[PDB]
Amino acid sequence: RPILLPWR
Amino acid sequence: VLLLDVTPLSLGIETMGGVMTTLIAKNTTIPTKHSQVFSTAEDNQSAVTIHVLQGERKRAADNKSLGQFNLDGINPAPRGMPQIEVTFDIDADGILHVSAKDKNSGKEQKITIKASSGLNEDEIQKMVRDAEANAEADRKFEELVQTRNQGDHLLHSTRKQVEEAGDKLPADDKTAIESALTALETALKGEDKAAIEAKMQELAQVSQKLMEI
Repeated sequence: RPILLPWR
Repeated sequence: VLLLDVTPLSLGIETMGGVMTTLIAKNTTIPTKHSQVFSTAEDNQSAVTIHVLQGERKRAADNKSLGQFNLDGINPAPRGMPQIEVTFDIDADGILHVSAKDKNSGKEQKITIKASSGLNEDEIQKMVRDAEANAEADRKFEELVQTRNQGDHLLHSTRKQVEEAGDKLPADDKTAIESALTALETALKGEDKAAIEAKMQELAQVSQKLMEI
């Protein structure tokens, strides 16, 4: 369910 | 009341695959505050980037960048496990405060964005017009990214299962799985959603013995 964050 | 202050464009962050995820919708009255819990894109991720955006486009790159910060020290864990609370708070003066806190470590980072930042009146109108003119294309991009994110997760989860099975997986099966993984990896770089889903289906067709393990 939670949206995901990338590592830049 | 006949007038009041709004934030004129949606405010949000860039999320996995280069999409903008909204936290505050366009024309929301100010002051306003919204929080949402996010997680990590891949296994063992110890840092996240909070890239603050203003605009109505589905591609993060098409929106106005307001700033960015990193949140580090996340304990390396499976994807989807960390709970990263992202908060957007706009005060009555239009000043935007963006914070991200990792619930497990208690680690937090924040940025202040001045009320004068972002797009002007003409740029706001053009943003709204361009979003409307590209509505079908932006929806198609959003659907592609969602299929790409699932495909990417299938690539990692399958590769993890292959190493875990090792000798238990027969040669004929491992060979076919590896061949299907390469075909999926290639399709993911393209922009045809059906082509990616078809490679995901072909991988499932050769993974039956890997699933029993």
